[PDB]
Amino acid sequence: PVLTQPPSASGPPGQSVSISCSGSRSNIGTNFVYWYQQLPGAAPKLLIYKNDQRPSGVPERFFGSKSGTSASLAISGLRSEDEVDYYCAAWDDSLSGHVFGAGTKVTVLGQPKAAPSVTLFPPSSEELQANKATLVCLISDFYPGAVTVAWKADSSPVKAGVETTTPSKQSNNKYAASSYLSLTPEQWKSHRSYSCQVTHEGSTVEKTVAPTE
Amino acid sequence: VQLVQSGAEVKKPGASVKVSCKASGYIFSDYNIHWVRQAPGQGLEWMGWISPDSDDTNYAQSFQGRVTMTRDTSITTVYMELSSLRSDDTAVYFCARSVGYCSLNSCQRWMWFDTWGQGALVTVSSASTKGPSVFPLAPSTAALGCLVKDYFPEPVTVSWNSGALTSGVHTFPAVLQSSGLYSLSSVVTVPSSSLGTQTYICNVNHKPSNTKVDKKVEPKS
Amino acid sequence: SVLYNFAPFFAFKCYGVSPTKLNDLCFTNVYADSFVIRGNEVSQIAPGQTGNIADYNYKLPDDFTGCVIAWNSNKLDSKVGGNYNYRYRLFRKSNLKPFERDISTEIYQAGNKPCNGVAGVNCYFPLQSYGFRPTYGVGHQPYRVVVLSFELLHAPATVCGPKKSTNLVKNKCVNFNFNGLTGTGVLTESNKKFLPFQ
Repeated sequence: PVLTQPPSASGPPGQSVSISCSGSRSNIGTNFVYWYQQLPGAAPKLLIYKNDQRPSGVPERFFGSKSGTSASLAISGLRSEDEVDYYCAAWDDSLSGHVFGAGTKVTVLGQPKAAPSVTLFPPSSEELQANKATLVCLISDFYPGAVTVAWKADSSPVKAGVETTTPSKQSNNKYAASSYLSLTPEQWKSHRSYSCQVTHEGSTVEKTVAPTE
Repeated sequence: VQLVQSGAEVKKPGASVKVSCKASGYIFSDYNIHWVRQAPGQGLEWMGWISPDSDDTNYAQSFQGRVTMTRDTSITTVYMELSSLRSDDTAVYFCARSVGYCSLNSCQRWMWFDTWGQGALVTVSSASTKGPSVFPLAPSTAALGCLVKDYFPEPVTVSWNSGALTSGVHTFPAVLQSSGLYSLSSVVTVPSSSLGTQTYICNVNHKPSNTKVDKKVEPKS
Repeated sequence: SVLYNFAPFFAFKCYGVSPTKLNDLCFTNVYADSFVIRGNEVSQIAPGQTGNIADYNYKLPDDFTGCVIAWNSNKLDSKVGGNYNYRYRLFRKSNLKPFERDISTEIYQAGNKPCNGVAGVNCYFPLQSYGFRPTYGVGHQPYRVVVLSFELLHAPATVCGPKKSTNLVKNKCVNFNFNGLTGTGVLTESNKKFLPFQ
């Protein structure tokens, strides 16, 4: 009886499109279905209550209705300021608790490709006195994300304590990625050339920085 | 209405935390208070309502002992206790205000969250309010940045030349480690011919640790 | 004596045995049902009278051996926001017979399509919350309604009225009445000795 919602939404501006929020048997239709939204970094609000009337304070753009198990959210025209995170809210009697959908992300169907830049910063001479060593190299000037970062010791790749994370959307409409590798002084001083590499449509950039600098 | 939230600290698993939402600004005998947790990567979760005049509650089949819901009519403030925080319990606890009494099971179909106010941010890790031990960085258009390591929890701020220079500083996501520590390295764009001729100092401030470090970055000698 | 207070009564005139004669007659069993209805639906419950809120809910027939007593009270009955606890059946399958009840959390159909998990335009909910708010009119106010029913000539009677007691008297013959023993004679101190069951 879990609510079924797509993780992402493909909404092209200029024309109407319908999105579905479905549950299961004796999950949708026996109880009213609500539409809820939340601003990123702010408290949520309500979009459509009971799928009957549009509440005051909200522009009449989202149309709420129920068709059996599937609940549809009909929209008319897409705006740049109406990109709030949409969610589906419903009540089920088999759980005695509200069940919420997976959440649909609306993205306007952008940015030209640019050459990536990778700069590596080795630790200074004071980290080896404390018996610690980490390697940080930044990846930027790439769009979109979902890039892969790897570490090369110029003899064989090493997969031990490699830290990678999902890139975040920059305020300048870009993507930036940071990679880390915390190692030991036995391994940090083992080789005289350490590099980190990334892939970008089949192209790679290798920056060779010696530990002794 | 005064729906503000009280601050809470990050606690390791093995204890309990207190999350409180202010209930003033409205009558406590007619308005219900609902709590919704928002966790990334999945849907929202909903665990029970309260009746702020007597003892009445209803639980769902997700949590039974981790969430204890209380009320206070003399001070008009509700207190919620969350025990054994984890990745499942790491969610934004939103304080929601809804009209209706609803001490039964057939009334929740007609309810809706009227107003959401000041959702608390709750986190959990073995890492305590420990302090950083960051050492200066040796660098090698060009780019220059300063790192921060073995610090917990988020967030931290970065300043270049005591905050007098702006170069489009953007925060970077970190990776959770086995012991538990964040990692941030803010990198600004610098000219290739300006690396040691112009001074470049980095300021890292840790608000939970209440310590300030100001270490310059220079190449090795 | 607790039936002549606790706010003035909206309807205390009875349709059977008088409410002032409850002491005069002993009953076997008394039946009371407690619920709150709107002020506009008080006139619906009556001997030989029904409407929309009365036919689809509990109905009071012409013969009841009892009547209804209702009063106005707003202490925990009306909410300034919402009141979803008190619901009324407005779309029922058929007529609701007296001394019967039905509860359903499932949607009620109104045509030929069987709605047993899917809804739409032709299918609605049989339940609806009451409009109990102090900002509304007098007829929208909630009223505490209780109905008293008496069962006679089927069992021994134990719900008797409160029979009062008087003071002591000595050495002066009156028309006494000792637990139903009516007689005339003096009241003197007895030198006899009884047994506790006598």
